[PDB]
Amino acid sequence: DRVVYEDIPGILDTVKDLWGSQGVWSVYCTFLLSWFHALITARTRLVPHGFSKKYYFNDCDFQFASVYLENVLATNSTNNIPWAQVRDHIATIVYGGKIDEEKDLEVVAKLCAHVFCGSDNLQIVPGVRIPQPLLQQSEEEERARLTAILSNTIEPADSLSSWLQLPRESILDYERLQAKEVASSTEQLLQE
Amino acid sequence: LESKLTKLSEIQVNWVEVQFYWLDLYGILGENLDIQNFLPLETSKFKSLTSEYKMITTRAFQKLTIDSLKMIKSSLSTFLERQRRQFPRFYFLGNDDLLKIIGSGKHHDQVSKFMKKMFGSIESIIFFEDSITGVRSVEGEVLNLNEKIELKDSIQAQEWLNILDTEIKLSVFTQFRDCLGQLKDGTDIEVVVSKYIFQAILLSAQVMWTELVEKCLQTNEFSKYWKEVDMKIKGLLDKLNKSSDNVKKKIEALLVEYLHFNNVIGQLKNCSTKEEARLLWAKVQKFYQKNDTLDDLNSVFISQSGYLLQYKFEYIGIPERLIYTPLLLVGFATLTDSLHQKYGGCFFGPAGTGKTETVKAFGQNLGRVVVVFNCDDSFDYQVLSRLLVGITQIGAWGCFDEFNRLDEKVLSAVSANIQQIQNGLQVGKSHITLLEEETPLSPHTAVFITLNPGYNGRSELPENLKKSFREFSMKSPQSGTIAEMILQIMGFEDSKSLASKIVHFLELLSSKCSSMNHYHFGLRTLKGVLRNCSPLVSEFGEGEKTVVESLKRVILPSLGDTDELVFKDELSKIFDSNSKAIVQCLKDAGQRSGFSMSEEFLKKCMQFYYMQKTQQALILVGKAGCGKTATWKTVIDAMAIFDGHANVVYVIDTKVLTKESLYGSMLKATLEWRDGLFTSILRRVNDDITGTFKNSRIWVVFDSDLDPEYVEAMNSVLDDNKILTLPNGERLPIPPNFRILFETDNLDHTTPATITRCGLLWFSTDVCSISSKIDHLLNKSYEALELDKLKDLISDSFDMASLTNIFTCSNDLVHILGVRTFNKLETAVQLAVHLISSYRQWFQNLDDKSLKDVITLLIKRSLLYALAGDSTGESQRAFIQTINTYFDSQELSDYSTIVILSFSSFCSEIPSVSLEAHEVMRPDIVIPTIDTIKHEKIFYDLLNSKRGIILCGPPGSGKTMIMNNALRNSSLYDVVGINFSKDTTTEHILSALHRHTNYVTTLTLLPKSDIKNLVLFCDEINLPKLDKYGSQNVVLFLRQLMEKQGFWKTPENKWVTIERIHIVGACNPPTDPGRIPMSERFTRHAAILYLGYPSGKSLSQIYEIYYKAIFKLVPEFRSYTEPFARASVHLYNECKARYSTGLQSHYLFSPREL
Amino acid sequence: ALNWFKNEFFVDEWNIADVVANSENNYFTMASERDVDGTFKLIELAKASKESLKIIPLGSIENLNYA
Ligand SMILES: Nc1ncnc2c1ncn2[C@@H]1O[C@H](COP(=O)(O)OP(=O)(O)OP(=O)(O)O)[C@@H](O)[C@H]1O
Ligand SMILES: Nc1ncnc2c1ncn2[C@@H]1O[C@H](COP(=O)(O)OP(=O)(O)O)[C@@H](O)[C@H]1O
Ligand SMILES: Nc1ncnc2c1ncn2[C@@H]1O[C@H](COP(=O)(O)OP(=O)(O)O)[C@@H](O)[C@H]1O
Ligand SMILES: [Mg+2]
Repeated sequence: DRVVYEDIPGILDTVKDLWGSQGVWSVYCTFLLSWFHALITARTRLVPHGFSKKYYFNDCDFQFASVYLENVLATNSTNNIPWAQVRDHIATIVYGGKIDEEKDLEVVAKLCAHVFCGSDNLQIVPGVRIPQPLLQQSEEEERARLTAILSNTIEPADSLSSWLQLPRESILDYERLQAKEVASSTEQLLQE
Repeated sequence: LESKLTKLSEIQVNWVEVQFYWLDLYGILGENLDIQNFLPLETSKFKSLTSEYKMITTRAFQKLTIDSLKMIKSSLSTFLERQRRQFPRFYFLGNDDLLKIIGSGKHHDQVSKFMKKMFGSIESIIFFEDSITGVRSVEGEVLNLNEKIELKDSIQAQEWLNILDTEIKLSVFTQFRDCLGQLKDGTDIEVVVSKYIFQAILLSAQVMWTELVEKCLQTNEFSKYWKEVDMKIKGLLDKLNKSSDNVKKKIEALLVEYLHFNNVIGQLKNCSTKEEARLLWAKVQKFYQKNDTLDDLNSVFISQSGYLLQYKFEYIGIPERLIYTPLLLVGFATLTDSLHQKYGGCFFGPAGTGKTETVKAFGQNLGRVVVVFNCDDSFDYQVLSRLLVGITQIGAWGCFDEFNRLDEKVLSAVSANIQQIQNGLQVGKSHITLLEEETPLSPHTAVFITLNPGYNGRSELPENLKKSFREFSMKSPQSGTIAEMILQIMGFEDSKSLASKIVHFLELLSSKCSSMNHYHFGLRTLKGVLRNCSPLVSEFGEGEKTVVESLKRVILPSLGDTDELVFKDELSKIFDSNSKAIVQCLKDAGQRSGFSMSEEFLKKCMQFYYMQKTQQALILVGKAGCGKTATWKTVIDAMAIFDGHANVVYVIDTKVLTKESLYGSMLKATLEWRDGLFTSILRRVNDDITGTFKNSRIWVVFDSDLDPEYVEAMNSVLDDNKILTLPNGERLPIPPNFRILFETDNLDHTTPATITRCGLLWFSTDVCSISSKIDHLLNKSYEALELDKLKDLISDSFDMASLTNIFTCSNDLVHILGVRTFNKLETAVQLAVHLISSYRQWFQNLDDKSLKDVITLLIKRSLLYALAGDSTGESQRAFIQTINTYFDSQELSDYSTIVILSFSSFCSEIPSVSLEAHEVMRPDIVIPTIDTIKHEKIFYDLLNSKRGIILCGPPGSGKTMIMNNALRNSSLYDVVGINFSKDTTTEHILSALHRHTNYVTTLTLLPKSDIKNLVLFCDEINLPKLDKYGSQNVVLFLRQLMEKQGFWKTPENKWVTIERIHIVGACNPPTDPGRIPMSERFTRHAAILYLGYPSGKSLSQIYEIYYKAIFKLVPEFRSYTEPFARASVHLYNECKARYSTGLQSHYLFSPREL
Repeated sequence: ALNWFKNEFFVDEWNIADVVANSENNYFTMASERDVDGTFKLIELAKASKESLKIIPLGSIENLNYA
């Protein structure tokens, strides 16, 4: 029996898979990291515009970033979480290690700055908003709250441009080329 | 007497080897008690061998033994493996070294020789009255142990080695604790430098720095501590000038560390808020210390970005500390990130960026020596797994440099082993199972790889292996910081502006030069510039003249023609601005060697000498026959004259020998290492039994093309590692007097990983003039032999005014197998000198005018057959006309000759041929025509001149015919016939000579006969095929035979000498299908003769002679011989014209058909 | 528009766990592009199925005999 393994194309599908594969701040940071991993892996598919090359981010990078997040939350018991330290380490050491260019380091740093800003109200995508944890919730309650936030999200048809914060010209070019290739292949497949 | 001396020397060498082997056997089994009971059959075999050796020794005092000992070495493999298991650091030693160290039951001085192999930073052990006082580092630092180790007579190597290993760690910790306590007392570090070892001072200073910086970070003040660190740096800089060499190295390394401290404090001071300062302090490496641990060696831990690592307290010595750049700190951070989860650290990027050095510096900061391996194609799964089980038992940090060089199958296969090591470290497994044997796993071990992707001939790591390594990009280093800090440490008053000028100059030189592939101006050339500027301060001073001279001496020789002008213009724009003894020695060496010291040759010799003065590996690149070998030989001769140190040279051709013959090859049937050639030379130099190589310079010249597959196995040899890492685990150091030369003609296929490691000398034009080359060749030919009167005649006749125009006219001719006229002079000079020496017998009975005319005729003939010997008949006629017009002198025509001294022609030299009927089928029959006798005579004249002959022409032209016809009428030469194919090796040539030659040790490959020489006739020399890098094994082997007169024997790595064997080659035009162009470095040594097709009239005459011979059988039809032959010749011509190769590939016609 | 056909007609999709569970074959083949490896999915599936994987990379005679 033959199975071809490849990364999930959708962004929300990737977030759902990374969330379902798993104090309350650890749950919050894991949710943010799953969102960041999904966004960066979706951005990697746009070769000339999303990055300057073809980079591959896998589960090892997510594991290392999650271990670093748990280590930061464990060693800082004062609840003054160093979001700048997390941003710099994730964009430079964990996810930015393989990044050979400079503009791609800049865009990884910008993605980390948008996701790991550590604000009370975080608009990670134009539709969904992730409120920060309170001081009396439980781990199971936090997991239920975050999966309820994730479930209500509806992915728009322009998620490759609206969610990744990119101009629509290159997105339209890439989608048009892919649609043309698939439609031509199935047209010459259907004629005989 | 010479043969007797050689036999005595060989017997002495064999006896020394047998005595060493028996001493090792007596040490391991013949003397120690309670060691004979492990293997009783091997015990009895060793007893029998010892009895035989004792009987032989008694017979000598009043071969087969070595064979029996070598047979029982395979029985000792399990014993040696168990001995390596007992002390895990024995995995870095060879089997012979293991025998030497086990057999030293009471000597206890052979272990101090292998300290450097086992430990990496300890060169000897200080003994005192059968006890150990301390160890001595490679740099010369002395570490005194806490307590003297008491040694007995029954004690063996492993237990006292283990307690010495623990005592080294305890002594390092004790010195660190004392230094840290004394620094806590409040004293300055300048008095503490002269007391303890460098590692203790470094660790104590780091702990104090991080404690004080955290104290200053509790508040928001940094100016006072920054000023204090600045005064400390100034104090160390003042103390640098008034200290010994060891204290100089110690103060320099402390200066590196204190400059890093000052940089970090200054960066923390400029932070606007507290959060930026906290993030910056979390990013940099911090050296804390536990205050509650009852274990001493685990009391110091290292923190960076939250993760914690343990200091090992292993002896480091005084290494060349690296300048702390931001890229270095980010690399340390990602290495700590990878090692927190027991993963493998990984660095990728272009060559010369600081990857292996970064891994080594991380190990040094973590207090352990990183054992670096240079991966290669020969590293199979078993060899790599053996290295892994070597480094897991030790606990050492193994760095696998050039991890791309491994085969893809090996990379896939060792993935399970690497994952097993990582999982065992993560889960705390005591024993891991590798290679079907359960081995202990030390918790201190780690694996690092530094691959260099994007180059030709390198594999790609599979993703199931890449997921076990945390890779980091090292594309762009910070050369400005490195240059500024190094210049500041060396004592230059202006460091910032000077370093900025150096980096700007290197950038502008990289941007404003021609796009040649060997122009790399990265970090390695900056390091070379600084390492050259360091000695120059004695005669130039710490300023700008020193760096200008260093830049010239490092960069100028590797530049082209216009790039030198660009270099001069840029050096004038940016920077503002005796050697009599060496030049006199060079001129004396050239006079004794016969060369002419022009401006170009002297400039190249000066460049070579000045670049080798600080660089250990060199590359000499230029056109074929431009003067590379002459350059380095003359410089080495001048070196021996000027310094008094004797020079030994080993000229090795890289591509002639396979890699298994060059470096070595483990025998899979018995897991025994077999030394190659370069490895054997290096081991002989390192061992130094006779004391000869103690004060001599050793040169190893690789006189072949730079194959990446062959040279990148010496990557660790070329760079600062200076270690030859063998597959079996042996780490052969490179002595400072051991230098490597690379002689090549092009750098098309070599990688930047090789060009950057070696100083490069570029030969833009030939180093000799045309007339100077002619004069040197004449002098060599005279020395190879009245004599004073004849010498003036040939030299005066070689008038350069006509000769230069003759060469210019010869440049316009069409030459098959294109060779420059600068390279064809050897044939002309040697042929003319041979002809003069041959006709010297009848030169005493003729006048001066006759002598001048005969000499002029012979020189004109030699010039014709050298310059235009590889051209068609019409071209040869045009050239003989123009050499007649460009020289009163005797006229040479197309058939002019000298008979026994009178001038005649070939028309009177034709002998009458009346073939019998039955003599047609004899293959040795040749019908003499004008062209046949002319080619035969010139071939015999060239072959008597001790020169190689390459016969070129279409198939069926008569090259083999002229060969056999010239060599049949002589009793001085035998002919051997070798037909080369698409797949021909050196072994076929050696097999064709096994029944025709003798190996005599006077080694020498003399011919089997005693009076007749041997002629190696190689047919179809174009046919042997190129490899994937464009080189022919057989062609370079024949070039080695022609030029160096010998070859290296593969199995016993010994040099033979070819004495009475000549080489004649036969080849087709390169434009023919299936033929490839040979290298000009081979064709330079062989005289070329073009043998064309016979004319139609000549073919008709030859075959009407054949038809008359046939029709002698049928006498009534003797009047039809001419029509039959003309019909056959017309038929052959029409078949050749009509059916061409364009129709079918096998439509080849020749006179062989007729 | 491309995914509209999948979202309209076919109301089921199969992941690796569904293929492994809903197949009678005891032999499976996994393919992927270069620099993408999916052995972690198989390890996770084996952990979820309470079985044990024996990871044997191929390429050497020792690994072939072990396999
Ligand atoms: N200064 C000189 N004076 C006289 N002869 C010289 C001088 N320099 C070089 N030659 C001659 O140049 C010839 C070719 O030079 P050389 O032997 O150094 O070649 P090479 O660089 O080793 O080339 P190849 O790649 O063919 O081996 C030699 O026969 C040597 O005699
Ligand atoms: N602070 C530093 N960081 C990196 N490299 C340095 C530093 N200081 C000097 N160097 C020089 O840079 C060179 C780097 O070589 P390296 O990159 O280790 O070779 P490879 O590419 O084979 O690993 C070394 O020769 C070293 O002398
Ligand atoms: N006197 C002669 N002059 C010129 N060619 C001859 C003479 N006698 C024979 N030949 C022809 O020359 C051919 C020799 O070719 P050969 O040397 O074997 O080819 P190759 O040069 O490829 O080895 C013979 O087949 C013969 O027909
Ligand atoms: Mg390296």
